[PDB]
Amino acid sequence: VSTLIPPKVVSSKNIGSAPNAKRIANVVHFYKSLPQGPAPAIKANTRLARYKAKYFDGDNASGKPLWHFALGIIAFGYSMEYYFH
Amino acid sequence: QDLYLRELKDTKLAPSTLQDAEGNVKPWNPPQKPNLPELELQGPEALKAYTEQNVETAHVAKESEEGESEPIEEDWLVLDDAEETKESH
Repeated sequence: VSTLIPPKVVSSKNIGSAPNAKRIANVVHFYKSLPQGPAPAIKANTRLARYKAKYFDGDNASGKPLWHFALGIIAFGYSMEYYFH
Repeated sequence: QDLYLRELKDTKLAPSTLQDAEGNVKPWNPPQKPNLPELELQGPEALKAYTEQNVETAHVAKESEEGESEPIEEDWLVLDDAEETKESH
């Protein structure tokens, strides 16, 4: 009966659809992400932290300090042998 | 040529009482005047329609309007249904 008008009804359409929820998720997801590996805190020491940073990161990740811990029990219990028997 | 002349003078004259001088028509028993110039003077309008076709009806155009000049309760429903069609688009 007249010139009907759905070319411009986008302004209040852009809430209900599914990429709108993904869009408002990931524009929030992107800003607080640190850019290029920044603030990783690669240097730390608390009298036991260099042990962790040298041994217990994902780079080395070897169980040989447990060996040393086992050696520590060889340092401990055998000396407890010297304290008991 | 009295053949030619008298034939042509009777040929002119015996209908000359039918056309030149309005003396009806001596040999015809029905008259000639109340047929074509009186009865069927309305002939083509007895062959067509009188008082609408031949008077020709200079008729005013029946004025149609716009959509009743109400652009609120229908345009906002158009915009809501256009939200609906864009959810279908």
